[PDB]
Amino acid sequence: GNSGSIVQNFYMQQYQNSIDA
Amino acid sequence: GNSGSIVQNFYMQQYQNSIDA
Amino acid sequence: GNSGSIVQNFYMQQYQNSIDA
Amino acid sequence: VTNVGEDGEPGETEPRHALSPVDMHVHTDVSFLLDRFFDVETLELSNLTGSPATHVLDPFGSTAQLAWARLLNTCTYFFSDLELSIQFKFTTTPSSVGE
Amino acid sequence: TSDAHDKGGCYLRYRFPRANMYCPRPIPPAFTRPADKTRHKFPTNINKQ
Amino acid sequence: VTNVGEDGEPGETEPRHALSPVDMHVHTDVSFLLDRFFDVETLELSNLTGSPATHVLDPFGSTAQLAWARLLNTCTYFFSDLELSIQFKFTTTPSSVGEGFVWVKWFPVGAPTKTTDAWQLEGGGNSVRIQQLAVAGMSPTVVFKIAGSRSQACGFSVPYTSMWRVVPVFYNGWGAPTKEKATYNWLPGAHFGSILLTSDAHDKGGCYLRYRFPRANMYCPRPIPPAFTRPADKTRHKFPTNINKQ
Amino acid sequence: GFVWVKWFPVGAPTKTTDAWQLEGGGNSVRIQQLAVAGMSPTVVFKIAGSRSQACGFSVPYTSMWRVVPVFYNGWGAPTKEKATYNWLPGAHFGSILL
Amino acid sequence: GKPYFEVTNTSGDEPLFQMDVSLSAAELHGTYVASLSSFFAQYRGSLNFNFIFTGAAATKAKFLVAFVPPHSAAPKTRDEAMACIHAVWDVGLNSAFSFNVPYSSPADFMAVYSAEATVVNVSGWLQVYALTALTSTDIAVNSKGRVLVAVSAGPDFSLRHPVDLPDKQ
Amino acid sequence: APIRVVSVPESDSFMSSVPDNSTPLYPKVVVPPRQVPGRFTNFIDVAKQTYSFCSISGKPYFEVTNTSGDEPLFQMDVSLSAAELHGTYVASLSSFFAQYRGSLNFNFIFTGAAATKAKFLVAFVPPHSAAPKTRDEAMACIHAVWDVGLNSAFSFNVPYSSPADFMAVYSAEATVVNVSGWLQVYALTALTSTDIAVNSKGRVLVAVSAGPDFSLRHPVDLPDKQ
Amino acid sequence: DRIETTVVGTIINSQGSVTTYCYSKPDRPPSTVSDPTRLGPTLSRYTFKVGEWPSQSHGHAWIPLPSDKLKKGSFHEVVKAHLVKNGWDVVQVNASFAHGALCVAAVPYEHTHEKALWSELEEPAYYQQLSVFPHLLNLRTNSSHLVMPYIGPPTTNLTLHNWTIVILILSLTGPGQTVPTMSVAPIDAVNGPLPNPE
Amino acid sequence: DRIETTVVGTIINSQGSVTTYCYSKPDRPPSTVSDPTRLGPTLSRYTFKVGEWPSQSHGHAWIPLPSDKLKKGSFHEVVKAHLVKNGWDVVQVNASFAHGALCVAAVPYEHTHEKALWSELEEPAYYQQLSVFPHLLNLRTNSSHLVMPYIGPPTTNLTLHNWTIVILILSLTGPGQTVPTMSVAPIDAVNGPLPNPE
Repeated sequence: GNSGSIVQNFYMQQYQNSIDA
Repeated sequence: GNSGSIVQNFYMQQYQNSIDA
Repeated sequence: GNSGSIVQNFYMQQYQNSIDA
Repeated sequence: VTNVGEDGEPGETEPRHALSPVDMHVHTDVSFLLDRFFDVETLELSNLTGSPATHVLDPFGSTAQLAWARLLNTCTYFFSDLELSIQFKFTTTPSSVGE
Repeated sequence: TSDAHDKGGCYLRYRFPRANMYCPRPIPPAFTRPADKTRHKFPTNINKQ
Repeated sequence: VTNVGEDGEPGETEPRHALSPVDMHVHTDVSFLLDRFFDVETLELSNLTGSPATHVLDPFGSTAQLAWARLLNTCTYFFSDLELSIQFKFTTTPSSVGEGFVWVKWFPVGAPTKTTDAWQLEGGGNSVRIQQLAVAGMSPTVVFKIAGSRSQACGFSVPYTSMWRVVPVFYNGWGAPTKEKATYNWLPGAHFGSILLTSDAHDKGGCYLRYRFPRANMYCPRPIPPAFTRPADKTRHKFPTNINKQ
Repeated sequence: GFVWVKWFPVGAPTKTTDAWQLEGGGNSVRIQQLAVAGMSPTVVFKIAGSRSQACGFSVPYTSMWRVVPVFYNGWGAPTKEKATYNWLPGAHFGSILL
Repeated sequence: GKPYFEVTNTSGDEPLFQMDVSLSAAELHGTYVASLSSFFAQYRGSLNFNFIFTGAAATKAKFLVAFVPPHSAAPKTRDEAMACIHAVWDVGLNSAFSFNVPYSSPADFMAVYSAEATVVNVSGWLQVYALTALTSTDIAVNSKGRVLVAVSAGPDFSLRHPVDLPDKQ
Repeated sequence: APIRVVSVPESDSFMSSVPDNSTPLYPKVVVPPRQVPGRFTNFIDVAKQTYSFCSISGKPYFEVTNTSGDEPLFQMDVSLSAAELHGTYVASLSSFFAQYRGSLNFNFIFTGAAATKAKFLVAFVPPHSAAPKTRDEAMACIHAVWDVGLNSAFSFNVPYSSPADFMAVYSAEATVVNVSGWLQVYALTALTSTDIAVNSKGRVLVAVSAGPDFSLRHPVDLPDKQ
Repeated sequence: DRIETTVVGTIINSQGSVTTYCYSKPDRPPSTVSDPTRLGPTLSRYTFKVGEWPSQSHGHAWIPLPSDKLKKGSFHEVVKAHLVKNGWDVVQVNASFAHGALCVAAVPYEHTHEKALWSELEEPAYYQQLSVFPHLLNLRTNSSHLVMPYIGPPTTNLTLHNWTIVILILSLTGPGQTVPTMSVAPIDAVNGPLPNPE
Repeated sequence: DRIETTVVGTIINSQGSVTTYCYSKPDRPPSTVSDPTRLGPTLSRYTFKVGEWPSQSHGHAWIPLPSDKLKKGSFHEVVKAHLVKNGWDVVQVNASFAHGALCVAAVPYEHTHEKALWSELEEPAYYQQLSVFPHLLNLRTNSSHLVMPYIGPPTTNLTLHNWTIVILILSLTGPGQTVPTMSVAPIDAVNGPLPNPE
């Protein structure tokens, strides 16, 4: 979704968002 | 065209511009 | 000449400067 | 050279020591010459209240020949994206809007 | 819309990236005609003095 | 060594324990010494209204010997790009321009001129005009405010405009078929361009132009102008330095 | 408040009277001759609203000496004078004109 | 005010067409090639012109063109002009002609804007002459012949440097 | 998402020697070739491969009469702002800087009648005494003797000898680093001519070539004009 | 032996010479002239007595190759009728035993008070540096050879843009007679013709 | 098609031409000149309106290439300052449908009453034989190409010894208008220079 910049993962996806299982 | 900086693709070309086919 | 920083080529040399032949 | 004109198509002559290129035409490149923020139009903002006059970005009108106007009307059809940059020249004492 | 509206204007601007043009057309003179046989003289960078 | 002089070409002697180099000459390198924003010139901006005096970036004049002047006139022909940095020293009470937009517009060798009004910003009444050729377009404009701006300055690149394969400093001949007193050392556009400064200011401040001459190439040496009177014979000239005595 | 911090390397001349002047509507404010920009690195920073009325930069070792002697036992000039004892011509890093 | 000159059987000496070869000289005012130019500041090209003779099919005119590099003050007779670079052409079976006004000057680019006499403004003149006064089946039916002056951009021609438009003058 | 940064206090300041350019507002400007010969990259270069007349008295040369002998002929305090070395290329170049580290060379172009001979002596006096004033005093130092007649000029290399790796391109009150000494030339044999009548004096040009180990370091703005 | 015979076109023999090429060797038609004559060996072959050296305080020189002195006879006629790409080849002086030196140099030249293009103007003394522009004559060793290549900001109108030679008196003394020369000459010589002068 | 474009130096296109080499092809420096210029392509590139053809009884011709008409502008200037080895290349006439023929010939030429070297002298009728000297123009077929080689008793002073072209009216009739030409030009062009004219 609307996040097409190569800086979005400055904060790795754990801190960024959530996680399912 | 007048965009010769290596930061232009911070936003990948989908968000940047359009697309044809 | 006095440009010893590794950011000088943010603008590629076409936009930066001129060109000879 | 003997030209059998009338059928459209131009006609050249080519001298001796023809001249070498340089510049490469480049500065005449359509997409290139048009990829630069021009100062076109200029309006008046809205008060938050009441009903607005929805402004429309139609830059295919020309008239004041600021070399961007003619250039757009050198072609028939045009397809390009857009990018804008509103600025806002204060009209009175630039210290009357604290926000 | 802004609490302003007065006390200022704007200066819109356009950056036309990916400009594709089709079907040429004639290019409009933009300058009157001069006096026959001669040059038109606009004060330039160059010029004389 | 016995010198058979007169035929130009110098003549050396070479002692014993010749001395090792260090520094590598380097600090005398033409392109290098000239790649730094100098403070050259200084002007007065334009009111948005009326007709302008198109300023021209011709840094081949010299006179006030600020070691950049002499250096440019050490060569015959010069070819380099340019880069500028306008600043703007307020001249009175630095709180009288609550905005000051400044339409620094650069022009390339040959660009037309005649700039009367044609723009106008409409808003609630009043409406403030902008110079016709000042607006944005073909030749790079920069809009910077003169209020709260922690550096009322700008700055950019300006690749070599002029038609000449190289820029001749001192010309011996003339510039136009009108062998006139003026066109002697003139030559049509031995320069880098122009600049038009317009802002609601014009007064209450100046500027300090600047030049960064990257890719400076120099040709045909010339003699280097003394810059200091002659002293009293036999002796030294004494300028108060870092060193000195006390 | 523009401040013309100009650094100078060991040996640079001095004598700085007026020579610059910024013309604008009247008044015109002078700048120090050697103060302007050029050879030896100038820095122009404002003293208003500046959330740190400060600057800062590099200054590689100027002085002629292979190394800087702190305490010198001898003298600095052939004028064996009370002063030039622990002086030695330019045992330093340069100057600055503000 | 028209795109063509005439050819009568009473000409001879006089010049037929003349103009100061610079992209804002009268004739080259309305042309595509010249009107394009003004978005810029510089050109480096030799131009071509094509002479489309339109007189009766019972008319012959024969003729002469000439390029006068900058120096004198406009030669005013072929006898003066023929001593320069010129071409002669005979309508009758051709049905038009082409002449390439080259590029010769010390500067690598010239001015797309004309101004007071400079070494870089003016590239010279372009001239055409009556090397043989026109002829017709009857001087009665066919008075004059005409000729179109079309301007094709040369093969080495290019514009460099975009520039905003000044005032309208 | 958004990167985290911190401005240095300095930040929005000038910097008249920032190793890095500015924003390229005009681009793609291809530039035409240059065919001019006699081009240069380095300034030392030109002063090494080129002499320049030192200004003695107001002229670039001293005399030689058949009434000299003892007296000094030419003298000057070897420092790049000493009188003679004032008008020279090599010395005038210098003032864009602050330091030099080189031994210099001088060439003595004798211009007297072709029926004239002068024979002669040069001498370098390192700093110490207060200017020897007779060759008998000066010859006890480093010197060279030369006989015009068939030579048609001469060359002497005033070396570099001092405890400091670089000296001052600017002269000032006596320092261990200003003065490198004197340069002296003497009448080791008073001039001679076919007739004292026709040929009175002989002359000699004093040309200054940058030495082979000489270099200028440190650019510096120009002070006041004095 | 100091045999200095130099030929172009006019065989200048002259002992006196002791062959200085200024900057480079002369060269290939203009880069910027899509325009069609390699002047021949005759024509591009002259010799002007310069002046008569005399109490002339170091600084005096004999000033612009070659206008004003161009009007003097076969090459001249040609450059009359646009532009010319040509270097030069060129000094001689008549003296003796009891005699002044000259720094004769080829300048690439400011000055000539808008009365530019041959005469007797002085120079501002600092001769101290005229030895930097490729170039002496010494009466105690000889009597003469500056050979230069083409220069200008790729070709040019020689009726408006001049290689200009000078001759400064570094140090004259001896017998009371005069001490009177220079053999100028184009090399590798012009684009498109011009209207008859009628 | 009758495309007749002829170039030397000046591109003469002219339909009208129907390429007569007179005697031979032009040639190798003089046999008798142990003397040192091959005039260039510019210079040796002219076009003189000859006269205006009018009741002109067969016999009238337009007389000597090229003196008197030499003074007309770059080549001219050169032959001024001894001898020249050069052939020529050269006629055109403006007519219609309702119109006289000319025997235009290159003569190797007596006559020109010691007022020799361009004008309107008649000839003695017996045009019956002028067709023997390499050479017509016929208004019922065209409007123009005599190309000749060098001749003289091995080279010569072109200010004293002239290839001289003529144009005789074998048979004019039609509409009352005039009927006005010729594009002259040296080829393979001169020995040693001469004193300045001062």
